[PDB]
Amino acid sequence: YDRKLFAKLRKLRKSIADESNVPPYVVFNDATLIEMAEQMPITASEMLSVNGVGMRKLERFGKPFMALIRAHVDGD
Amino acid sequence: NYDRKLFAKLRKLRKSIADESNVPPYVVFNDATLIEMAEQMPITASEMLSVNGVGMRKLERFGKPFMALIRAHVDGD
Amino acid sequence: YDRKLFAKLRKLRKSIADESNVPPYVVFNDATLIEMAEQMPITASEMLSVNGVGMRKLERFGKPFMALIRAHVDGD
Repeated sequence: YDRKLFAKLRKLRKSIADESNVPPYVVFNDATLIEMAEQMPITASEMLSVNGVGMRKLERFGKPFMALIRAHVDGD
Repeated sequence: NYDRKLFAKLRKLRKSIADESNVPPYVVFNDATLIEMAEQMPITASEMLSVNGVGMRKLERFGKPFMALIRAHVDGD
Repeated sequence: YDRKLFAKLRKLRKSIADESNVPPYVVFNDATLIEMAEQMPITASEMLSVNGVGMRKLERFGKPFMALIRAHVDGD
């Protein structure tokens, strides 16, 4: 598990939710973020196996989240 | 006694999943089940099935996210 | 998308946001930066084609981002 990545995921979700003017959970719930911080999905397929992530959420939110995880793992 | 911090997390997760699916919160898990989860902190399929109000159907449908939340809590993650 | 450009775009965004005392997303959101990294817009018209880039933001933040992208694509 990566705690630093989890904090980064929470911050991204907050940014998207604030800009979109929706409660953070409407973007993703905490369990989805935890799995992301565990599985560290970097591809579309990897993202779609994370619970809470359907094709709808993948199109709207997928790129920023994948990019964040990729950058964290690559050490940027 | 149950972990009140975990119960409140489970409550928020349930609200999120229930709102998503457009069902009453109890249709996911009722309050008594959540409290039992906050008491027993189930982390595997077997442990979840030991909890009142959790059968194989609910485990299939809702199990993963709740287990992920409990596992992260018990590890302080 | 170009990952090294995306990194550079994030750094410029952070610098503008820090100076302005705003969260980075308020300058441009993550998805907008990713599209810039994808399409590498150099002209004003190309920049305006990017989601989340209106004329107001262009006047305010446009020139530094255009200069950055151009210097990246050319090897400056």
